[PDB]
Amino acid sequence: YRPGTVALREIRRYQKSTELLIRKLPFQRLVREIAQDFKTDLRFQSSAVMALQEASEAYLVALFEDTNLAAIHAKRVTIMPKDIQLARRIRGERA
Amino acid sequence: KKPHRYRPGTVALREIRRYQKSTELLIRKLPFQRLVREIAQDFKTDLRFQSSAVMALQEASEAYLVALFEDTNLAAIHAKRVTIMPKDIQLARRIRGERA
Amino acid sequence: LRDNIQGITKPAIRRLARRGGVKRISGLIYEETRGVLKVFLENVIRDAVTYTEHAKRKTVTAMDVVYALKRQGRTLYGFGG
Amino acid sequence: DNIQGITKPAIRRLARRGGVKRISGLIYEETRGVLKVFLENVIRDAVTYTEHAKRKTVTAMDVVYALKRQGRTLYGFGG
Amino acid sequence: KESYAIYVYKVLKQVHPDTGISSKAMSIMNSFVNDVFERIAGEASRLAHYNKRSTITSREIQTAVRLLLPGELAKHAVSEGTKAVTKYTSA
Amino acid sequence: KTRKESYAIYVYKVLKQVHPDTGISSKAMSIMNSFVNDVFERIAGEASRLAHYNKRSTITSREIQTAVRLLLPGELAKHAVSEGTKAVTKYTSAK
Amino acid sequence: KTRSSRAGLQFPVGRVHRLLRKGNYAERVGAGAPVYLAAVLEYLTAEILELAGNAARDNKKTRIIPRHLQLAVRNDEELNKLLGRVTIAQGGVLPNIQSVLLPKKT
Amino acid sequence: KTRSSRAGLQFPVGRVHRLLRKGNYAERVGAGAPVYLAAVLEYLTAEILELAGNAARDNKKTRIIPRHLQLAVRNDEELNKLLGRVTIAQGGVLPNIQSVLLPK
DNA sequence: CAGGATGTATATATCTGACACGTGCCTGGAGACTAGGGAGTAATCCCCTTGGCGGTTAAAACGCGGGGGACAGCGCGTACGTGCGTTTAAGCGGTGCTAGAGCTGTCTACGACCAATTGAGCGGCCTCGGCACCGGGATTCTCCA
DNA sequence: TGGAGAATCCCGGTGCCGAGGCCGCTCAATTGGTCGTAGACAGCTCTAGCACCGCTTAAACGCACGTACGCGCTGTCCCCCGCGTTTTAACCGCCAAGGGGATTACTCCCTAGTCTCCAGGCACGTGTCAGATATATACATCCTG
Repeated sequence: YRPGTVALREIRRYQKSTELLIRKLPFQRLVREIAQDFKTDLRFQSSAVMALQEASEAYLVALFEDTNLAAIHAKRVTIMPKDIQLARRIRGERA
Repeated sequence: KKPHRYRPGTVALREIRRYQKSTELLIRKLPFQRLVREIAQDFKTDLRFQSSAVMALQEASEAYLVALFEDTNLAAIHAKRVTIMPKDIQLARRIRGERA
Repeated sequence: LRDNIQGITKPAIRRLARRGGVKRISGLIYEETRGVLKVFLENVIRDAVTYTEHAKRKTVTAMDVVYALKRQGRTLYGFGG
Repeated sequence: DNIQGITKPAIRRLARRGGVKRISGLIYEETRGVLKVFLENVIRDAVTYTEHAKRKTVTAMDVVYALKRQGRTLYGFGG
Repeated sequence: KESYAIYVYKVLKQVHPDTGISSKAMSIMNSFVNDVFERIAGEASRLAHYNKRSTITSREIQTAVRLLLPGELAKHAVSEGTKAVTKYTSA
Repeated sequence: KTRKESYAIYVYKVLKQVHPDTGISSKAMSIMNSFVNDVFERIAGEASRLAHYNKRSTITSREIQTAVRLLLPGELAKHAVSEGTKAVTKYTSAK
Repeated sequence: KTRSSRAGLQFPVGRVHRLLRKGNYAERVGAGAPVYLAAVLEYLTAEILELAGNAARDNKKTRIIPRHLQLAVRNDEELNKLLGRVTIAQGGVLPNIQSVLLPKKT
Repeated sequence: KTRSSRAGLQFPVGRVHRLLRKGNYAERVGAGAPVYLAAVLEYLTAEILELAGNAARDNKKTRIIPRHLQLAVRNDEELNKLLGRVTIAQGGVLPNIQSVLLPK
């Protein structure tokens, strides 16, 4: 069993890549079932739902990078959701 | 002991209560006036200032510093600590978007 | 009905955190991260549905979504034209 | 020289309002530096606001719109 | 040299008929009301610009206050405003 | 049928001006298009803001170089006012 | 008569109309748009001095200092989410100390 | 002839003029304002496209992909300062790894 | 628990200058009146969105074993903290002043409005080669004996 | 240390569809003229900023010491990482149908713009009382006991 280095190996595999990360049809069903709340039998466009894809990816990797720096300040390599709480508190979304 | 000595932390609690109670002036304003005139003639000399202007920048700096200091405080509690380090305020400046 | 928000998966979250650059990830962060993404989707999608509803439209084109992320200053490129 | 005029008990009072008991000794000078960066940006926007409309003095309206440009809008001084 | 003094003063007299207000708080009030004024008017101008509709009217500003304020206050202000415009178009 | 207005072939000409052996993509063309009218929106809106400050109906080169003072970093801005003054003097010297 | 009295509102509809006319938002202005403007701003200031009068009432003063404005904005969650990026002048900071900040064992 | 050739520019003085006319940002305009606007957009597009060409040529690429313009913006300080609150479509992420997570 | 020992909430005596009311003069607010193009409304057509099924196959779910990080506890060094005396220059009062912001007025040039004129520009259709993909070998480094 | 293998980098062919490039049509760009209307500038008014001077005085400044918190060490436990088999369900290409976006065409309303009258809103003056300040007393803490 090969420990540790495969994590940094896929770090380097994913930081050069440009492909999409959330698989698109779960997200497509998600935006359908959340837009069912506001207005029923509502319609979409493919460019629009890729726009939600791109915005969600950019926001989430910004969140995860801030979480990494929170963990480095915590003297930990493991991320824990109170770092998510701090990173949302930083943007003023919580307070 | 014969002379009264408050243990540390309690008078710190007294000062945070006393300073969150009131809205009185905090940063002393004439060194701030010398500071803005210093920066003003650093850019372009023979510039004049209004009093309402200088209290406007003074209150804006007060608000920015109390928000930054509360955020770096809660970062210090997040670091399993009760003291703020400079690396806490480095994290505050980096995370808030003001540095990167 | 269904789960839907559980339609996204945990290896997708390891990919997303792996673009951010981590090494070790806790197993309890997934539900909270899904909730964060859900309320972010709330904050964009509400502006999206009223922007669709204003202009006699029941179909969301891309451009009003570009306006929706423009609204809170998280503007996106490559779709405004 | 006068940047050091923002004194250490004033930073202590600011920390007491912000919510801190224990402060470090290396805090205050770099706090003065980042505060100076903040007034650098605000004063650049204020001086180009002053110079655009041909006055040689700074009122309160233009520094309020300068913080409006910076996203730190302030009430109580017009605008 | 105009302000928003006496309309908000008699609004305060209508809601809380036994209180006063200092000049600093009135400056806070005036800066608040003109700030939300230019915010909501800029959103209305963007809304008129967006869908090549060069006239600003009640439906567009209704959508603008849908965007500006969060949910509960948005429905309350929208309902109060349409009852006000219904009273106006009846009168 | 209608005229989809874009800025594509113009920066194609400036691309062949600066780098004669590089192509463009349609997607890259979309980020270029969205970027250029986005800067146009902020520069013209902030010029409108400075027009409304001075209570004038007349807008010209000087509040727009003040807007280059505002929404630009310093050295890029002073290169930009140099470029703008060079272009407007080349225009105004055309007898 | 006045359009404010015709709509039963308080803010001047004609003043709002000409300020939005000369604030070059659009070159065509509809009829009920300044009425809707006046209604939503009077609703907003109704909540602001509602909470301000309450905060003065629990502070045994009758003249409103902007401290009462600060406890008006920062205590309502929806209105704090709306206008929380706005700095209120001489408003102070709320009393908020964490539980791991005060000493333990009473 | 045209105002683009009279100003020695490629961006349209006439079209930028007409857009800012019916974009009702102000009641009336001078003559030098669309020339100035065309000049500053020309400079910013030329600078970003030069950085994108450099980012293409060290990666031996001749068709410009969004990865290259993301390299153009995020590796330059004043482009980070002015392009701060944006999202680049299909552009990836700047490589940055902390030395703590690096082994040994 | 417990007693004393201090900072602080309360309580009325008092004083003052901002706060709200009154006056009236005046510039926007409203009523009346005309007109024309923006948009309401309706009808047409066609992109383009949704649905759905089947072969393929990459990716997810789950189980297992372990080793390295998260955390609890500890122990020792000194960093501010608290409180005293010490030294400083902010702050109120008071006044001289002068410098530049604002109002008034008047000429003027340039920019919006209109018509007419035409090629820059933009969709449409054709062509080729840059690069993604299939397949294979050379190169690194990582972990086991 | 030496060696096995697991992925990454490079290398070559290829086939395609995405980008380049040329083409025909037309709508916005341009040429030219007018008229008025904010802009430029100058002259005057005067407000608000600037600046020395002393005096009491709050507040900064400096130091001792001590304590309890910052930080390194260590040990333990179990939490994820990593691999592998089984399972999941999504990609793509295909075919059908229609709701709704997009455009055109007509008509009328209501909103831009002028004129005229008028009153509400704002500069100015005011006298007064809510709240700042003061000092003695209860009370609610904390620290050694």
